[PDB]
Amino acid sequence: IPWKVPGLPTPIENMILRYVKAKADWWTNTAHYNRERIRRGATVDKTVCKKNLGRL
Amino acid sequence: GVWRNTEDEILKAAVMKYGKNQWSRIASLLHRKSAKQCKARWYEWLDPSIKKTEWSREEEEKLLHLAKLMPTQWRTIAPIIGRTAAQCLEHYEFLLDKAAQ
Amino acid sequence: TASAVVQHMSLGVYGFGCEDSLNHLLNYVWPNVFETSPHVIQAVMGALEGLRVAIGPCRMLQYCLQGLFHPARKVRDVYWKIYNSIYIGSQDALIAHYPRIYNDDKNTYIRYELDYIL
Amino acid sequence: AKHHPDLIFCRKQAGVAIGRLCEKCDGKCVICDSYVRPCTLVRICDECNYGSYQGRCVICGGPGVSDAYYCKECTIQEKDRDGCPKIVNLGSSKTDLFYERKKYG
RNA sequence: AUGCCUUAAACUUAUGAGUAAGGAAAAUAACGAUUCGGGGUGACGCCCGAAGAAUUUUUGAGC
RNA sequence: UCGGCCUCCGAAAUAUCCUUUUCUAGCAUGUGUCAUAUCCUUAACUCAUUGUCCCUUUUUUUU
RNA sequence: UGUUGUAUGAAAGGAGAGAAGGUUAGCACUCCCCUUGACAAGGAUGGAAGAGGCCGGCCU
Ligand SMILES: [K+]
Ligand SMILES: [K+]
Ligand SMILES: [Mg+2]
Ligand SMILES: [Mg+2]
Ligand SMILES: [Mg+2]
Ligand SMILES: [Mg+2]
Ligand SMILES: [Zn+2]
Ligand SMILES: [Zn+2]
Ligand SMILES: [Zn+2]
Repeated sequence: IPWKVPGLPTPIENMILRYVKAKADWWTNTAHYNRERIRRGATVDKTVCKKNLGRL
Repeated sequence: GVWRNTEDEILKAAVMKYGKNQWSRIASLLHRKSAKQCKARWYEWLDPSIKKTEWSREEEEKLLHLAKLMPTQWRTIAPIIGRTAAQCLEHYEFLLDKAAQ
Repeated sequence: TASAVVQHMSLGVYGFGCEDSLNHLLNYVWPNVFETSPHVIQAVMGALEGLRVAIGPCRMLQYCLQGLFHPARKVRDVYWKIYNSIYIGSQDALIAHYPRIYNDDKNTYIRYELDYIL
Repeated sequence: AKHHPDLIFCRKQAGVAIGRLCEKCDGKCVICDSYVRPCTLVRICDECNYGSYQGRCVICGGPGVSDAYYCKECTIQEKDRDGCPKIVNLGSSKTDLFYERKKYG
């Protein structure tokens, strides 16, 4: 959903876009290698399969 | 099943308080309505941005042109005209009947 | 529901001298005789039939009297169907309680025997 | 019954037959339909205990299992003196229930 | 009235079949065709039928 | 020619806290109306039933 | 030539176990502990608080 906040100062908005992009990379890489572990059989935990399905 | 008067009133007020991402909280207020039916009723009919006015001449011309363009695709068409897809659909059929006479 | 309470409370205290409460409650029950809904209308009639056996046929006839010959059929038939209930339940006791109607030109209406003096 | 305006009492001259009530109707008053304070025994007219009907329920018509009484309030109002209190017509409610179950079942 | 995880839940927000009878709103249909007769009603409601040129001024009695 | 895997314990489930005694542990100090939905309500309202419909064809169990 | 130097558990009597509809899952931030050989894991997600300004109160 596109995020815009109309009043917000641009130092603050630049900082927020910076850190949201960092969290997005951490999230997406974790999705990437937990899928590999699920496919190879390395995980046996069912909650990590549920979380990966949700992220995917 | 069908929407009473008082149910629509509850649904408008509850969306005004709880917003548009909590349909499970809104379904708890109504009788025998699920969350999906509440959402569908809101976007179909009860949303204030839905315009229930008469059709302008411009809006009709865009309707006839876009219905020629992408036939039967009313969800794609409908935000370009700014009516609900059901509204767009029945008004198209109205004009087609009218041109038959 | 209050008329149902009056019906049942009326028949319980029969013979015990509680007639002032019951007559007081008749003053509230009685304007509801012009209701038209059947459930309410049969609860009111039940209350009056209970009250006839607790405060007597004389009071109940004194309530009906003025509307038995009233100009409107609406007031009249409701009043007549209260009278019939009093008449069926207590036909004999009403002999002492009827009013005095005067004689007109060709018919005599005074019950002269009761007017006898010893 | 008092709950059904279309039901109709027999009201003929009651006789020496004692009216009875089926298990469903046990303990209630035939006129005003109450559960409390039984005052007098119910008598039914000759025709209403004719033949096979001898001993059926007064109020509904099922196999009778105990004697029927009038309550105290119907005695004081002398409702016990109006006649045979046997109900002579099934009415709309009983008939509708039959066709509804039969449609379904 | 605290941040996060798969909106935390890939959990649920149930309530049978009928009988008889009421109350309240939403919605919706009309406004002045006058009087007379008949229907109806306590009374109305309501209903059925019927129908700027002429004596004191500016369109002349003047010739 | 031969070829021989393992064996079990507790926790994440029946809370927690306060008051008075009991047991023990550990300490520390001291020059209105027509025509339509709906909502609310009323009546100890009911939860199927088996009770000869035998009527009908020129139709009738044979010494 | 005494006394408040404290705590645990139990019994009896009371209170009752997070989630802006119901039923619940958890992981933490601070400081208060308990089980534990713990740099692990549990103890209801262990329990308890959590916006700003002025002097428990007042204002947004
Ligand atoms: K913690
Ligand atoms: K929990
Ligand atoms: Mg746990
Ligand atoms: Mg855990
Ligand atoms: Mg923990
Ligand atoms: Mg738990
Ligand atoms: Zn019975
Ligand atoms: Zn009775
Ligand atoms: Zn009979």
